[PDB]
Amino acid sequence: GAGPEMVRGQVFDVGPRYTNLSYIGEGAYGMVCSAYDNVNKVRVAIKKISPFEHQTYCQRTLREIKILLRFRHENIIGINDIIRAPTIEQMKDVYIVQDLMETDLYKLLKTQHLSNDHICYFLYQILRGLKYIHSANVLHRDLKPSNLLLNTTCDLKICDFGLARVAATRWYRAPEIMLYTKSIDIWSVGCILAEMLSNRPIFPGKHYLDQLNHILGILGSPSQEDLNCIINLKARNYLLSLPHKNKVPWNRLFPNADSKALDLLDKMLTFNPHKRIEVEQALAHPYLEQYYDPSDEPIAEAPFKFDMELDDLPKEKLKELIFEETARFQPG
Ligand SMILES: Fc1cccc(-c2cnoc2-c2c[nH]c3ncc(-c4ccncc4)cc23)c1F
Repeated sequence: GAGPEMVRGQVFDVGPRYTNLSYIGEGAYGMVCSAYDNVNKVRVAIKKISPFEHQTYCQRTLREIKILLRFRHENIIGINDIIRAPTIEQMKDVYIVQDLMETDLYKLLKTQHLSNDHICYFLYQILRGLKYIHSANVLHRDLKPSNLLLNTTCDLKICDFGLARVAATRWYRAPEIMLYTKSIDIWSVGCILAEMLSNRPIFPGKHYLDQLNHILGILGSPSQEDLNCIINLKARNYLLSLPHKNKVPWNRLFPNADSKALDLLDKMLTFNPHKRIEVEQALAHPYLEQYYDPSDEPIAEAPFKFDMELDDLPKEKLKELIFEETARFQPG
């Protein structure tokens, strides 16, 4: 008996099945480690989640588990296993086990220059994965390079469905969020495409006002139609108080980019969410012609829906629902 496993002064109780732990990353209420699975004889990714002190954290944990266990797609991360305590009174943490990928798009863009063919293939896989998510009437709401996992052969998977809802990181947030619909994910994909083209975030604001200023600095001052929606009074009056800003052509920001990539980028980074390109039209765009294949782009059989009103349930009821949902991965 070795006792419970530990990583950087905190318990990571995944043994005896998962051993030889190595720290990967950390979040506000969760740590990610790689581990050796002695059953499948392969290294896996394990996320420790400690959400029971807050109702919102419990909601996100339950939403992610239910969505990922239901979803089955090549470009979406699956859940292989879930570890938690034998009794609800002892359950203070939840460990989700997933495939261990090589890296993420955040790390790849920090150290590698991407060829147009690699940008095209990654964009294709993101939209193919998004086509499946959106067909299930689910919004990811937090697409960004760190949520895009890559294997050695350049295959891509979308992860982190904690903020997903039935129909976030500031730099990839759609202007209407700051001013939610399926179109908010297309914006985020637009921001990721622009980042793949230059290895730099296109709208790197320090705060929400600086974010809007970064967006207007490239798209130009918004029109009357762009602003007239169910917009926040302060945000509207602020945008109206700003001096005129000229639109910066895409070929001026990305002078060495493929003209087809910039035409698609234009349609994804449209201020008005109603005029923004939808996932099926984006896949069919001439930029993705080499990879577009509607015969091999699966969709969800039916739209996703939660049986209960998760927002209204007390954290103690959500703790019970998490215990019940994770019971199928327990022995017996
Ligand atoms: F729910 C889970 C369960 C296990 C891990 C995660 C998670 C959260 N953020 O990335 C991951 C990863 C899942 N599989 C992975 N494989 C590799 C990497 C990784 C990232 C950066 N450098 C190297 C490896 C991350 C993950 C997760 F969301």
